[PDB]
Amino acid sequence: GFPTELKPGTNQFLTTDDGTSPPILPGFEPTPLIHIPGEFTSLLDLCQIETILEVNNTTSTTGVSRLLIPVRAQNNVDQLCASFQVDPGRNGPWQSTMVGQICRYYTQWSGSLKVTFMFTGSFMATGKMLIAYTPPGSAQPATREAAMLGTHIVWDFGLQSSVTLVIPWISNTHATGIVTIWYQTNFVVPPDTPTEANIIALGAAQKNFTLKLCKDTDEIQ
Amino acid sequence: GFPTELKPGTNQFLTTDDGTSPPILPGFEPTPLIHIPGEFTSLLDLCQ
Amino acid sequence: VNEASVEHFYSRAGLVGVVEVKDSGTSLDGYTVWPIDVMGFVQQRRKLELSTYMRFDAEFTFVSNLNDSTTPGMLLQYMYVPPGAPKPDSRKSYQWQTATNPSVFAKLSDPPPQVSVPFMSPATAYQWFYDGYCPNNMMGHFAIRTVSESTTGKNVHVRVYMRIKHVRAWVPRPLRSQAYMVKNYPTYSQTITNTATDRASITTTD
Amino acid sequence: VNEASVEHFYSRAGLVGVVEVKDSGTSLDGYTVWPIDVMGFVQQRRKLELSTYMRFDAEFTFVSNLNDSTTPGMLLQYMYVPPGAPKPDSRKSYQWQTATNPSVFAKLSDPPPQVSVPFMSPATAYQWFYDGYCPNNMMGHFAIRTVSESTTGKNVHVRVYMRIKHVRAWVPRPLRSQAYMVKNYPTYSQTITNTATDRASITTTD
Amino acid sequence: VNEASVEHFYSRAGLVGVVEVKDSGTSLDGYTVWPIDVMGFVQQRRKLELSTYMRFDAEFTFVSNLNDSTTPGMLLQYMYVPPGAPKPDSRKSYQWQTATNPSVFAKLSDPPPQVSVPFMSPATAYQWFYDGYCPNNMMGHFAIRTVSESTTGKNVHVRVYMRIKHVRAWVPRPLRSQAYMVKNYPTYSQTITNTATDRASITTTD
Amino acid sequence: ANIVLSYGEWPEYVSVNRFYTLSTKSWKTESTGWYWKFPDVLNDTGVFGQNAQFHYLYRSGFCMHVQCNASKFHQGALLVAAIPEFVVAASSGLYPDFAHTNPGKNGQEFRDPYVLDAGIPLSQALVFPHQWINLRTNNCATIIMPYVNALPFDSALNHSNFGLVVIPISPLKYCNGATTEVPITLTIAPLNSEF
Repeated sequence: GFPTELKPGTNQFLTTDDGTSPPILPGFEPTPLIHIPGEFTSLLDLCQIETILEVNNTTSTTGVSRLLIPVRAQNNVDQLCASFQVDPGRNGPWQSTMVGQICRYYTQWSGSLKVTFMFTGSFMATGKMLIAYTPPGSAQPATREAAMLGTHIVWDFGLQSSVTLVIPWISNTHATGIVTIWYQTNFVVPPDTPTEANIIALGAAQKNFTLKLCKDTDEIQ
Repeated sequence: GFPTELKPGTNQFLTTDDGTSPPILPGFEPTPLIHIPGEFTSLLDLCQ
Repeated sequence: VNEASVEHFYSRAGLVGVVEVKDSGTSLDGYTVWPIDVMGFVQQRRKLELSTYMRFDAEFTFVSNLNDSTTPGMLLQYMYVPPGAPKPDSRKSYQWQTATNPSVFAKLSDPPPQVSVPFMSPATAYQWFYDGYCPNNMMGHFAIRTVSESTTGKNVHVRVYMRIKHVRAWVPRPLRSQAYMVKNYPTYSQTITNTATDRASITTTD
Repeated sequence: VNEASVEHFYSRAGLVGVVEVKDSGTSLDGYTVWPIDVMGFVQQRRKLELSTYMRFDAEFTFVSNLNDSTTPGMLLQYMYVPPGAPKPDSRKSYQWQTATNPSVFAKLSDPPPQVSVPFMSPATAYQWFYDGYCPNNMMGHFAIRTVSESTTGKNVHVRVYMRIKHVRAWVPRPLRSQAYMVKNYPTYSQTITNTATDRASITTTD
Repeated sequence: VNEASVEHFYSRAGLVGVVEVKDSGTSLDGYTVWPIDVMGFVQQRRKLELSTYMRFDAEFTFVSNLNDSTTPGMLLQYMYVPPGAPKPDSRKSYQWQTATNPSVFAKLSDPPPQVSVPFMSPATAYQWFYDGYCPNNMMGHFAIRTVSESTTGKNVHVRVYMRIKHVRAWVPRPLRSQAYMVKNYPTYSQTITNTATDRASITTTD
Repeated sequence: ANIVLSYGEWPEYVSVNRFYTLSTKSWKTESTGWYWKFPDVLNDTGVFGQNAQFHYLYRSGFCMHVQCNASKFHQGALLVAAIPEFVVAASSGLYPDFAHTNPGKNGQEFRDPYVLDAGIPLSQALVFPHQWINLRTNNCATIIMPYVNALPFDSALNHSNFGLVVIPISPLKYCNGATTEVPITLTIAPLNSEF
């Protein structure tokens, strides 16, 4: 009522505040709304779309060639082919996907991920491959006989065209996993057929994923 | 109640605003109204 | 969660531009105009171009000060002109007194003025990309005058903050990897830069 | 729609006149009177003459300032005199102290004063056109004084804004195409001007 | 009783540090940063180390003044940066305009500003003792700037008060009898001092 | 087959509703891609061209199908995407000419596929209603597209609702003796058209 006394905090303007302001054009009416088909309301569900990953980030390779993994036939049976880390928010292969560009506007995240491989070769090409994942806080395997012990999955691209694996659970802030590709069996080819092929990486997120703190991004334009 | 704090927008005069002002002649009464025949209320019906 | 929302993504106040009215030295005038925009800074451009169609309201705040953080009690006038209307052109022109250009009066030593503006558009949403055939989405202007007869000799610095409410975004699109060059146009330089950092080999790591 | 209404057509604030009380130089006086009007500007004349009979209330706002947009703390007095009453004639005349001339007191450094006045008329409505046989519709006056003993030497500039509420218009009439010449009379010049722009031929267009 | 409570033991306001921004003499800068802490004074250290795990909220108050208890009307800016973010490094650097570093504006002649901050931690409680293998419990910083173009020549003294709400303590431990030497570490001197005063004999008293 | 409905909604409101087979494009080892503005690709052909150029207003949906014709000794992979409001930028007069902006029914070849000729990474052009073509799996792709627009009933000779884009990610390669160019064919079928 009438007997009021003012308290500390008066006459201050806080940017992170919401209140009431009078309208400047009373009586005006806006255009009626209609139904535009597409509509995204939650920002978190944009990370469920699977984009392509850039694992060929090596100097002397430019253009669109930095997106494919070359596999040959003369190569031996037991040796490494490619490897990359898991960190989305950090720099590297995960910089060309919608998970690793929306995780630069936040600070903390946790959950599981998803990687899908695809083979593009001739119809009459056969062979096998080995994919492994080393848990956080360990050493990269030196031979395929050691990567066979942990978590892995065999893949015969002569009978299947795409395979998928799921990381169990990761949580970083602001030492974090590794995945490797090994040869198991060579690459067989009939006469009058090319002896080259390529792979795609197709990274994505999962349904258990949260972001917890807002901050401005650093990769300006 | 008593513990109140003022907020931005204080002491400003906005032309396109409506509020309350005290009367200057309390107790005065105006002339009673009667029925003048013609009456236009909507401006849009003058275009017909 | 609530923090990973479109509603919370765009719900913050922030600077959009600084305006200074000069009445000293080689320039002796009392008025300054400013075309209101939403994409005057690069960071807000890359955050507002994750979508194509949007619809919202706006709230504006004005902070004004001298050149030495002093606040005397001189009077000032803020006027907003809707799109499709002439703008003032002199310290004491005729347009400063019109009943349809909403104006407000406040002093220099007072809590900052705060006003709200509705959704002004002849369509059902704003468009940042228009495939068909000086901001594109015209919204209005702000004319600021110091009410005085003769010159004053003191300059005034003004900042402005904008809050947006009731956001609605419809169709998404990827972000931008190339450097911005021109306003209102997506033209990019001829030296294409790779999106990802480089590495010595595909079988090496730290 | 709501925007195409008589209620919204006339519902806005706007300037009606500027008054300056001078107490410096060749003129050393402390008071100034102003006969309140509603048709002191051409634009409001053409908008108020779309009808013949009207009835409404009025709200008045006062903004006052020095000649350099400075607001010291000197005191001022605003007094309203109803029609049919003597008006002050000196800086410290007797009429400045009467219990029936509603007066108000306010300082120069404060939020602007705001007051309301009822519908003052001996008929049932105002008339802009009177076929029978210094405003015609007398409403009152406003006397403004600075409370002081001797002279001050500082001039004061005062503007006034009026809002009207509860409008009622009865019979319409066409607008005006000829230039205004005199107040309170519809006299027009002898060089009749055509209402429409000209064209080269009745069978041509652009 | 109610007075012998954990809730009332910690429920008071009190000084935590003094900050002075200098813009005169050999040092001409406009900004000053301060790492927020809770254990900057010995008495609050011995009262906060009766427990091991704690969880609470905080409320901060700012009182600012010149060097002669005078309060002119110059403007000032207070900004809080969350942990894991760059801090300003110049009078007019880029970080002074970001939409995610909550900032507030207030004048020098006004009631003191008052703000609240939530419980900021990646665990379920704060730890004063950590047996595993520049405050330890990082919470943020406070950057204070005077909004001006050039230098001012006037220094400003600022004090800060903190209130804590909704306290929760879990496991107790004995108090401290040795003198404090270093911050963030319990290192003690080599001359062990007895906890109790001395007496001439075990069979004597006064 | 594996038909994809863009955004999950059909438009839902004899002579002008029939299949239109466009010109065939040749795929080589060196190739960048092609694109087509879709409110205009048919602004010069059939009855639809006539009533679009005459009437002021226009609205419609579309259905598109892409076909390949190769053998089991060839290798490659393509990507087919649809982009609402596909604005084409110019590299460094700040003004692309008419040809790139409004190509005929034959379309325009991409200049810089990596940035999608608009400064767009092309590593993220999968949020759009896309589909894949692999030369060892299948040879077809179908897409439905409703009428997306802010203001209903817009022009047909001054607006471009969307665009269709085909890009080879993996390069074509073969062995000696084989044909050195697999053809690609595109067809359109207006659905729920109004004027």
